[PDB]
Amino acid sequence: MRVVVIGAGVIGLSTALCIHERYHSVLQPLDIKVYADRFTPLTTTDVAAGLWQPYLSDPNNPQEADWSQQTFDYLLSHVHSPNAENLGLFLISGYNLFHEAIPDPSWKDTVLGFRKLTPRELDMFPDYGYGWFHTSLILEGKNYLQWLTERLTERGVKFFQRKVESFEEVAREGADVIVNCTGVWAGALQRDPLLQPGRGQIMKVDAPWMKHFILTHDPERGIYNSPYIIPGTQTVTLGGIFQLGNWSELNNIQDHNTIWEGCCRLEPTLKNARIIGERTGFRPVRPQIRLEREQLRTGPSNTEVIHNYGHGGYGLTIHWGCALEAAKLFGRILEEKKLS
Amino acid sequence: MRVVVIGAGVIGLSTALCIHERYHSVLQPLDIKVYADRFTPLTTTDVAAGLWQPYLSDPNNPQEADWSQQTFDYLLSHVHSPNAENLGLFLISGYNLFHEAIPDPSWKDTVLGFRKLTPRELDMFPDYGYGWFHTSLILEGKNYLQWLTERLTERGVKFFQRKVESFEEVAREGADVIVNCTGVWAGALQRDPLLQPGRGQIMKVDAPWMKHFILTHDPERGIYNSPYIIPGTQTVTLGGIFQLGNWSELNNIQDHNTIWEGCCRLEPTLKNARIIGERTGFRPVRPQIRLEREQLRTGPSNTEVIHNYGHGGYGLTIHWGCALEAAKLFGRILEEKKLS
Ligand SMILES: Cc1cc2nc3c(=O)[nH]c(=O)nc-3n(C[C@H](O)[C@H](O)[C@H](O)COP(=O)(O)OP(=O)(O)OC[C@H]3O[C@@H](n4cnc5c(N)ncnc54)[C@H](O)[C@@H]3O)c2cc1C
Ligand SMILES: Cc1cc2nc3c(=O)[nH]c(=O)nc-3n(C[C@H](O)[C@H](O)[C@H](O)COP(=O)(O)OP(=O)(O)OC[C@H]3O[C@@H](n4cnc5c(N)ncnc54)[C@H](O)[C@@H]3O)c2cc1C
Ligand SMILES: Nc1ccccc1C(=O)O
Ligand SMILES: Nc1ccccc1C(=O)O
Repeated sequence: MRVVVIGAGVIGLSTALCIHERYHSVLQPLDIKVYADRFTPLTTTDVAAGLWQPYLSDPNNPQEADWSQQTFDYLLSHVHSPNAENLGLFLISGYNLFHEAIPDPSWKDTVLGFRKLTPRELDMFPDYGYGWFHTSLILEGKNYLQWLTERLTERGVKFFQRKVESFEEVAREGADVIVNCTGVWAGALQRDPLLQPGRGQIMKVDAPWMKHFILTHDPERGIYNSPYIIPGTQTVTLGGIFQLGNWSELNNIQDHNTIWEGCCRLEPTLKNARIIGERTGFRPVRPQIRLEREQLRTGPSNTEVIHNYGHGGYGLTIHWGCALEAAKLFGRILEEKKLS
Repeated sequence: MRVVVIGAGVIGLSTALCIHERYHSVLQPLDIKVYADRFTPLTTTDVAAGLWQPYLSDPNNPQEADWSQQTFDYLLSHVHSPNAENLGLFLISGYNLFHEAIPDPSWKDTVLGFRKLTPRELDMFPDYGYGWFHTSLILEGKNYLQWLTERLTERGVKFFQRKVESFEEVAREGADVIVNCTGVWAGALQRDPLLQPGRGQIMKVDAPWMKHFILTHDPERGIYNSPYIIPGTQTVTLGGIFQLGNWSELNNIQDHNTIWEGCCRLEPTLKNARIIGERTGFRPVRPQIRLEREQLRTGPSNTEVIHNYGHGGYGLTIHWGCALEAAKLFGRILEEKKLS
């Protein structure tokens, strides 16, 4: 059986590994291949800080809460392993800050030690009057992609750089299954009007003394459109931009100013930080993740497509649960083709 | 009025600053001079991680509980100030780990969001069944010493490098008040059987992924004699060594192995960290801090001595309350000389 995974971000790579880790034994030849037009450092995944944190509001598909819970348990059980440094994984605590009181998130029991802030803590942030504190995880995109690439490579998975024009292009050349993990670009392979870019711009700064994350939220400006500071392993991420439907992959000087002014006000110690660089990325925004089978009938025998895209601002937060689900659907295909 | 401060660690310098800040406007010839045998890089302060945390068990002098509170509030009010970086001051959270239930310490309401560890947090630590979590502060000794020196310079305090044989010697040269801040070496000037060296050895490691402090405690082995990991601004401090009476200012290979093996069991990710260096210091251990006046009968007249030493393993934690106390005592000497 021939498998073609399109996409080399966290979704593409993690899905390919799961599939292989779960079916390499039971299957005759299991030939897996990855096609992507962009790799390891030029993907959306690369731009992400890698904070584990779902949206505050409840998901449209309750199944998404499980996928996140599963990703958190997976990562947590590997956090104190000697290899964690290479994945870019570690424990991190921090603030969520609000102007007004708001209900507890549904994930409050997934994170470590969830609590509300205390008056003395709130005094440090004059502009905010309510908030949370908890311990979570960071999975740094760049590093995790590299780790996944190495794991897959020693599993004899082959990588090809190419832009796919259509599913048929791939089916025509021999694929039995196609796993579609194309992110914000999925619309180019099949009409999906529900799918939109949530453009975001972030800054890398050098401020080793920052040990906590600080996320702020403001309903007037919307999700991830208010200042945030996220320490990485070497560098610190500064953000605050979420523009729906903007496809411009270019650092905008005015957005740069919004980041810098917003973050310095939150944390004045940043005034003396060193700016290492800036990048722009596209959040695959969709009312819910498209994780489903589609059979592509092409005359005699047809080929199987598994869609896995539309993880918006929570692809790292949820990837692993999604990969198991994709692996689960792949399994259904095997028994249908009678090969359990 | 000629003042002589002996000692250029955290106690000497801070005390110097307060006295100068509090009385320069009400005294016409207020002359201050610091004498020290060792400066800014080679003091015990330089070797301290700079974590704010008192001893678990209550202080002998209850006044010490207050001096700690004052220091914490002082430092807290300065954390989000643009200059905090210079001082090496910042917020940090972390774990205190025990093998059994232990009572809440006095200082539970001083630190930010104190709470007990939850079962899931304890699962990350196999050898420990109880613990706390909270947010505290780091004052990097090396950096603060450097800051203090700059403040004193611009205020016109003069520094001299010389080892003082006796108070008598200093009184002879015309000093009206001697401020005695001589650390563990205080007994060389005046017999003090209660003061003993608490030798300590630390390791600087590069492990930027460490965002929390981890302190372990073992009742058998004693205070600061179990592994600990404390992230600094650029570097991570590994320790776990407290030996009473030992005067050897030399790194011990066995002590080294003890630090390293203990800290790797606790946090396996360190196995991959690169070692920068290693230093030894002496905690000025005393049943309680000596902070008091003593009239020294030297000739026809008599010179005032303010002692301020014996801060054990909480010199950084407590330095600011102490310095204000020493300034308070300085105020009395002034009313009595009729010059208030
Ligand atoms: C600024 C920012 C910060 C973020 N922070 C976080 C965070 O802290 N935590 C979190 O959980 N999530 C975060 N996210 C979201 C997360 O990064 C994304 O949801 C995640 O990267 C999506 O995975 P993926 O599908 O993008 O893989 P992708 O990045 O989409 O991989 C895409 C690959 O597929 C290829 N491709 C696309 N179309 C085709 C085609 N037609 N033919 C061939 N190849 C194609 C591309 O060349 C590319 O190489 C953040 C996003 C942004 C923008
Ligand atoms: C390994 C380690 C880690 C620590 N970590 C922390 C921590 O995380 N938090 C915390 O609060 N505390 C900590 N401490 C405790 C803290 O470091 C000390 O209590 C503090 O440094 C004491 O200040 P000081 O009196 O030592 O100044 P000192 O370091 O003692 O300065 C003394 C100066 O006086 C001079 N002097 C002495 N005698 C004479 C003389 N006769 N003539 C002339 N000059 C003389 C010396 O040359 C020296 O320069 C730690 C200690 C150690 C050892
Ligand atoms: N996904 C996120 C998680 C935390 C902070 C920012 C983002 C962001 O997408 O900008
Ligand atoms: N004063 C301290 C605070 C925290 C951890 C260790 C120490 C120490 O003296 O070794």
